[PDB]
Amino acid sequence: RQQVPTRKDYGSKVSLFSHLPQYSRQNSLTQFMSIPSSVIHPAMVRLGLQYSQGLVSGSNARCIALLRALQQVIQDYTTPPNEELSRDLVNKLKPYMSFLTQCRPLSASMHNAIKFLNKEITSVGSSKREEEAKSELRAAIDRYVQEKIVLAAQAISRFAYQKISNGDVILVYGCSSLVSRILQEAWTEGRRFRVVVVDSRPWLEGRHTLRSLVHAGVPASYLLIPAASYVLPEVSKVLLGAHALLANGSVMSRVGTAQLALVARAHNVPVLVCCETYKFCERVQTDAFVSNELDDPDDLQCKRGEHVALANWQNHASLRLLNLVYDVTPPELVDLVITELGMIPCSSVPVVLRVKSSDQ
Amino acid sequence: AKGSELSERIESFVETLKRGGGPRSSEEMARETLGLLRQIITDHRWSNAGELMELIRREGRRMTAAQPSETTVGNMVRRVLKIIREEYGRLHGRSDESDQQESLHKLLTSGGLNEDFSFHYAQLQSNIIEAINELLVELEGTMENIAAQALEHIHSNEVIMTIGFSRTVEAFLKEAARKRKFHVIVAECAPFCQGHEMAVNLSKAGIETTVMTDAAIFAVMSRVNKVIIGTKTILANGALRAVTGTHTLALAAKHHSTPLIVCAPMFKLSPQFPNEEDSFHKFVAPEEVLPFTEGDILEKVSVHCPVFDYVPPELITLFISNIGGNAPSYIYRLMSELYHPDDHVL
Amino acid sequence: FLKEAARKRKFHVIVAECAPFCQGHEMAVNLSKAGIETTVMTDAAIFAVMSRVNKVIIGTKTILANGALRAVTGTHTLALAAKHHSTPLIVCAPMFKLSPQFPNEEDSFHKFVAPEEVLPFTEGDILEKVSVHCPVFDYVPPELITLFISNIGGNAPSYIYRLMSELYHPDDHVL
Amino acid sequence: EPPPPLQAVLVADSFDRRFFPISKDQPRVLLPLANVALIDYTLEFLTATGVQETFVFCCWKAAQIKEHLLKSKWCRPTSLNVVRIITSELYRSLGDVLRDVDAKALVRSDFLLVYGDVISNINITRALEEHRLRRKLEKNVSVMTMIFKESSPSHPTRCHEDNVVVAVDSTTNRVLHFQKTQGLRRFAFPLSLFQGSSDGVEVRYDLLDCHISICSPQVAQLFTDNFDYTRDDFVRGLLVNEEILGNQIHMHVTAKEYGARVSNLHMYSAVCADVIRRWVYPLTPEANFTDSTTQSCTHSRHNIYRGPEVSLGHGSILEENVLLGSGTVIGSNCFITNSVIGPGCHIGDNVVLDQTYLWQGVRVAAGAQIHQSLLCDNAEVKERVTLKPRSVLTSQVVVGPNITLPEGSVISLHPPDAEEDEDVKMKGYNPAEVGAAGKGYLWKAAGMNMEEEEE
Amino acid sequence: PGLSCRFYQHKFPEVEDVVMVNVRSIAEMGAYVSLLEYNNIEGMILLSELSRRRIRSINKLIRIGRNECVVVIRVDKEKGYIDLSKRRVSPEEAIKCEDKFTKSKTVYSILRHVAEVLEYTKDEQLESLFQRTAWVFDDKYKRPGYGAYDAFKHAVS
Amino acid sequence: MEFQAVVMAVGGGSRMTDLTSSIPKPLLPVGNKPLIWYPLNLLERVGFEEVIVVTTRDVQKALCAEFKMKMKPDIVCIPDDADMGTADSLRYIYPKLKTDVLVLSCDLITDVALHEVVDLFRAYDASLAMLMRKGQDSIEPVPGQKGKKKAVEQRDFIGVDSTGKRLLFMANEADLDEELVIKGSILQKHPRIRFHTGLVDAHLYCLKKYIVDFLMENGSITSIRSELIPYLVRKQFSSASSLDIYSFIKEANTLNLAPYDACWNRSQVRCYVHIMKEGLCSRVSTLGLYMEANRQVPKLLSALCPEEPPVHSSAQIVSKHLVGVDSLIGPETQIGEKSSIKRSVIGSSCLIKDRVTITNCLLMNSVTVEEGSNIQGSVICNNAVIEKGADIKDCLIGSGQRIEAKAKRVNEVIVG
Ligand SMILES: Nc1nc2c(ncn2[C@@H]2O[C@H](COP(=O)(O)OP(=O)(O)OP(=O)(O)O)[C@@H](O)[C@H]2O)c(=O)[nH]1
Repeated sequence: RQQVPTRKDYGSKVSLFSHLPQYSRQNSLTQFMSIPSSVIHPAMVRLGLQYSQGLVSGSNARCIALLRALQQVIQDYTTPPNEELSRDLVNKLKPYMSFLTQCRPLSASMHNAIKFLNKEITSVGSSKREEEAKSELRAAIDRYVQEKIVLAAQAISRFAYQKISNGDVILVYGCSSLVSRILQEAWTEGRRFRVVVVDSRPWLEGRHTLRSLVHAGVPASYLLIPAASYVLPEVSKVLLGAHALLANGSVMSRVGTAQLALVARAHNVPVLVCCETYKFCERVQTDAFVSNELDDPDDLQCKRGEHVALANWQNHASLRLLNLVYDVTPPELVDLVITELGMIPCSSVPVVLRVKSSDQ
Repeated sequence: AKGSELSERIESFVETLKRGGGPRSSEEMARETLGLLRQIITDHRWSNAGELMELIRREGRRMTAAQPSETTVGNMVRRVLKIIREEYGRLHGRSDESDQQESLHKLLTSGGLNEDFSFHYAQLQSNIIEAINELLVELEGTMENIAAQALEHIHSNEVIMTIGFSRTVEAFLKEAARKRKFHVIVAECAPFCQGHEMAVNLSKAGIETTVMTDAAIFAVMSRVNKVIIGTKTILANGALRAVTGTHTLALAAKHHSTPLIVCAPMFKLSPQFPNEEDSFHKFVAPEEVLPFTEGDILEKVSVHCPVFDYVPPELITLFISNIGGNAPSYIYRLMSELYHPDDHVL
Repeated sequence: FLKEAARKRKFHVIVAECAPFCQGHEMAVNLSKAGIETTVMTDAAIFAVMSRVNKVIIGTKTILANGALRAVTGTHTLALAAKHHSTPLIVCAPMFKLSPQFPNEEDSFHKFVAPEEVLPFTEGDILEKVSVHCPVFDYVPPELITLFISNIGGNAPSYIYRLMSELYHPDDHVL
Repeated sequence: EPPPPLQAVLVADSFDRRFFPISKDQPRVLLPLANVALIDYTLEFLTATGVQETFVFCCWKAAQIKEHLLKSKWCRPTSLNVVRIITSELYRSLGDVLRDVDAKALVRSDFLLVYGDVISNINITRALEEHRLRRKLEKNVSVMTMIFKESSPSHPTRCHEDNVVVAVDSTTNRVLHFQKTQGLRRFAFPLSLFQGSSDGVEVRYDLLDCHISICSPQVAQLFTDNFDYTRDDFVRGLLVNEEILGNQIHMHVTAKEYGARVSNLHMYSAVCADVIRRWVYPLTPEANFTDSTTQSCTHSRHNIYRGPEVSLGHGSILEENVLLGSGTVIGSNCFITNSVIGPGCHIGDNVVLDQTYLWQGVRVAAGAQIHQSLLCDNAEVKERVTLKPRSVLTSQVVVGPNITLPEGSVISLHPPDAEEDEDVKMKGYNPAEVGAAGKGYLWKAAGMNMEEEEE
Repeated sequence: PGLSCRFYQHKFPEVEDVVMVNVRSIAEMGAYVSLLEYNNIEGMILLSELSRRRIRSINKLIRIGRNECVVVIRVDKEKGYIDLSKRRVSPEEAIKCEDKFTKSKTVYSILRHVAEVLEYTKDEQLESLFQRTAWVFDDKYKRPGYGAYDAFKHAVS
Repeated sequence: MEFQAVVMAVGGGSRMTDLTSSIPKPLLPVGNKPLIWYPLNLLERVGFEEVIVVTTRDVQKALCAEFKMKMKPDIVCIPDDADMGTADSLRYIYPKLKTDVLVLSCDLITDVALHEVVDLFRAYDASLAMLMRKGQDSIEPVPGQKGKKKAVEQRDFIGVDSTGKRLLFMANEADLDEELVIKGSILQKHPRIRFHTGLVDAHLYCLKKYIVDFLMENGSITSIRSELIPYLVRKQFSSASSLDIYSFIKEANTLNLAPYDACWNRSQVRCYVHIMKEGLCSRVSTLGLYMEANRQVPKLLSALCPEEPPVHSSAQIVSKHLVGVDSLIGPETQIGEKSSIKRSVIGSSCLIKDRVTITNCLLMNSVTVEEGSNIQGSVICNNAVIEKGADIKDCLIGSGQRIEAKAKRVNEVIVG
């Protein structure tokens, strides 16, 4: 009741990933909660419902949605008479983040936004009036969105405009708002090039990118990830988006990004990664097994012909479906990172963090 | 009778090759090609071995041009041509064979060859038919011979990665699983997700199996001990024409120095080098990759769906065939004792 | 590190004995007392078994200014074997083991203990014409190291220089 | 009681003037799509689907159709599809053809009804089995099964002329209402559809009409009974008169297989683009399904099919989706993209071809710029000539130097409306529209009302 | 039960006599098989007498559990050694052997069913039954195998 | 607060005028409990703690008359003489509304998980969320309607998307001249439209606040079910951007917070529906529906309130072995020996003599039945009395009516 019930695991997991949760999109957490939202703020409940159903996906979109929900929560916050805002607000936000984690494991951008907001709340003077503190917090969140995402995207697009050349064939993977914006603004500014969109099952997010590239008039080829080795002889540049950059330089991205980096290295093709500095993390990962997300295994079912293989796959005791979400590209497979600070080597992630931490 | 049925069967085979092929496996393709060539030898009228070889080559050219990606037909045609050459040389008084047929430094230094197939021998046809029957008998047991080597390449609690659906690899793994316990990870090999079926059958045998998309090959390769794959064709330099996504799997295995084992029978060996010919990949309709229901987006988007991938020999560790295990560096020898260099181009 | 991990996780540890001082044996006994499935082997089987090893976790005696290691002997071989299979190599070393001395030379890197550990004195006259050497430490170049885990978190070997500059002054490098 | 071998009725006449004036000198079924006649595509589809007997009904230019068919792969003794050609000058509609089919009693069991301009790789075995099962369970109730293809309404292969909306009982795939949405902005469905089925009355606008039907002989019987009946008239009459006669029409929808009808120039362009880009695999230009020596080619990267004896000038660039016929000679510094060029063509230097279809024998002089234009057999284009999108030059048509033909321009050797009104005073070729040494007449909206000019 | 009897009268075959065998095991000198027409007595298909061309492995042409038509090339009734060759068997001889084996197996099945109906329990009873019925026709027609089947076919009508 | 539950309970019963004369429609005793108890109890199990029940004087008096709930209702009364609609009642109670509204009706008996609808309101940021049940057929005889007299029953045509959630088309047969017309662009956006005709509207709309804000400035709309919902469904595809509904939407969609700088996989008004094909979902507005609800209530009452026994504690039954499991006995309700009650709901303060067989009947309060009388499939109103040996089958006897002794009236509406 007062604590949100834990989400149930869907099915059997791979033994190497048995430490990670595995949830079913159909089994939502709101089945055992009061419709007039108590315990959890209604904005947070709606956000978690959108997360668990995949309605909101992508690092930037998830971070922006979380920040808007947090603004709504702050706006409707009343300080208890025997409590201070700087502590009570931080204590109150924690169950909301736990519920959001239950709905879907938080992305790196969401974690960094949460840390920034907690730091901002803690640094509120006890003498400030409640409404002044709330207005300052909302203004801080607005500034965070404006500077860490929008202006950062514009600066990254301006920087990446230099790398794109006339006659280039740029290979992009999946859906990334930053990559799409970079390509659209490069096409608008007068550069002429082709884009090859590599997509993979089961999300097929690359189609999104494809649609955008046709609305902007950019010529675009489309193919699946296993055929990448066939198309890379034509490709002159690989441009990838990153969900996170780890402190050791590793690129945590959608599964298959490291695969594309490896095949591109085998084909002697430069690999560039576009990421905003607000998504840099102090964690380190050496593989995709230690920390990852296991999506719904049922998404791996496919409609081939009249029959459906893997239907009722849970009836086979030895059968496991592994719907990995993320993967880690080692820094040796990445040639360049484009951030709002400019073009940096993949090993400059720890210093940039430091530069962004001495201020705070 | 003879011609009216033989020509009809040839037409049916060519038309089946052109459009579809059905659920026919590589072994079935080879058996049907061998039966076709045996009936051509028996029914058609040929005086000497030269006329028979010319007729066989003429039929094989059409059979190969029907579907270039189906290399088993050409392999069987060239095998029959080599059999005819061997029988004729045996009846022509040349003592030992299969060594002077191939160009060799020792043969070049100590003489040479002056081929002539004009002579007629009445016992040539029976010898050729007997050799073809031996070839068919070997075909009937090549799969069992390959599967019998399972326990020599799998240890306890090993993680084996495979891609696509290969019946040879399935039999190999099922034979190994009788006495050993191991975990198999199957890549689905999109868009034709045959790997799913490969995972179901391996699950029915009690093997702990895991399915994953082709995007997770590199991520999971770090915890994979061995890679066992099938192939469609083995080229003259040891390279592979495998299902799509196999080159990526081979690169991922090479990154972690994971051994890559190819379980392929003898009839999949083709003497064609991967020089060019623009006939390597087989591009199926792009409906599998991008659905037709996408809409206007399809009028400006170039969708390509290659079926096969070229795997260079550097990424292959071992070839397991009905004759045992070989390195990719020895494949050339298996060329020379199976096909004649003059029969490389039909 | 391993005992803390083993409280919530199940994993299999393979310990090389690190001859001649077979301290690894003790390392295997303690890990066995914690319920961790552990296996002992000689240093000759490092490359043979590396093919089935997912991760490498080692300690060190010193971390040099360029991220290199002065570890126990046989660690360079282990690092090479891990690099062959692209197995990650993690060094769990605290902050005070960082030394601002570069591995230029100085002929004071290895520590040569008595050759009694390698070849026993009871060998006899064979010892009067045989040169026995028993180095204790091995130099591991930074290219074979994946991650440094210290009390301040995880770092790449390429960031070690920064940890130098905020810990030691360049004028104090040579005492 | 095994059913007899599957038979097909192929209608080689469109019975309309949707390809005027190109059809004045060439039947529609003989128009080359990717250098292969449309009737060859239809016959290949019929043979692949398992049709053993084919009745080809030709009315307009039946002599040319017979001459082409006799040399085809399907008129050989080795063919498993026996082609029988029936010709008559008294054919004015598909109703006449089906009435003659009934009069001759050609078909004893379910057969295939297709036109001679249908490009498809659909395997009809599943739909045929469903049709036979339906007719077995309910005797003589379901009389026809139409084949549809899932598609988005915005696909280029869906012209407004042939767009249809179908109200369907999804439980049994039974067609309850069939309508054509040409020129409409609000589709009306009678309430009588919602009488028996209270759950599934799916209104579908995502169905592309493949113009393939599985018809029982009752279809021919009803065409004989209702002598005023095209297929759409039959469908509408059957759906309206379900009370008097308990006949039904069902449908089968395919998602993984391609099927379309070349009924106008826009559909021709869309289907040719789909064929070049392997959407109708295995009916690809290199497959040589016609088994002709002059229609073989090699398929390189970017869907570029090159025939034998093709000479490419230095600096020429073939971007993508380009098919080159055998014997084509292309000059230097050319740019050809998304174009189909027939055998024997001659292209000058610095020529730009974009989404254009040149048939056999077309000669293009240096410096031309052609976009989305069709150049029929032996057409010629002089220097400094620009063809704006949707420009058609029919057979033996020459366009003089230094012209820019506007969009929608059609030039034919036939007078524009002289014989059209006459259905004698030789009118000179106006150089103001066809240029010096230009042979042809500008064909205005008199025949452009159903030409390559639409959304 | 496990009642069995030789298809013919003589207990052992003769040289140059095509027989049906079932491959049972693989050895060094050759393949150990059982003679189906002679109450499953052991024989050896020699590795040398396996193919006219050079052969590297016996498993190339021999599969355990597959019937074969082989010509006897050496019989030693004392030691019990029967040597069989697959190279010397012509396709026509193989067809004749297959037909003869089919007829003999039909006759054997008929006699075994008769014995089972009569509740025979020992192989001696089956041997006596074969002596009375089948081998009498066999040595009356002077054609082993063929004679018994032809005489049985002459019955019914 | 996420929601403010509102129960629309002025009182209808246009098809139940026979019963809506002794007591108001919300107070009809469904399963020995007032009808309006069933919606409110739902809001109790969901987690609500405040309702705005728009009723009349009598219903407000009944609500304060030891009604059983834990939440605090806010009963609002309206001028009974004044003619108004549900939209008019929302217009009236607008000052009390501050958050999104959850409009119910005092006739909905259901066991549906409310979240099934509310999630459609949450995840999709829907302007409107609806609840419907699959069409069902009544095979049991209505007690009073026997000579056919079946009305035309103008059906509602509901066209939903392929997913079965989005609402694309909503029309009434009365407004259609034998022709269902679709706008065309609707089919361009949604090529496949599933059409249903028998769907039952449960009146469980979840409306956003700007809908009420737009209702403020527009007085033409008077009913929610018949005018507001179809208007919203039509305006869903009526392009975009008196003042129109689109002007009142001043909040950015949660699914399109940042149109640029982010990817989310014009359409501001979005109506969604939840069609529940299984389980109980009934709207008591006809005699047949009322009787069926009374029949099927006992399982729902056992599930929802296991503490309350099917037979009241203060019930005097001489023959405590002739009452069925589904039969319900209210307080008092003296039942004599050799009297058998089978699948019948018995009210309160009822006088039952010996040798009485009550089969599939509904007995209200103050119902008296004498010796030898048999009732089968009949409804008895309040204060009605039955004489000696009267046989009643499929009859509706009104409030206080007297039936003659041994008068076998069958399928006759005995209303005074
Ligand atoms: N608050 C309020 N409730 C009403 C009003 N009129 C009817 N109701 C009740 O609210 C419910 C919903 O309204 P409708 O479904 O449109 O009822 P109706 O239009 O009167 O038609 P019927 O249900 O057949 O009486 C009805 O079942 C009535 O019981 C009203 O004017 N104000």
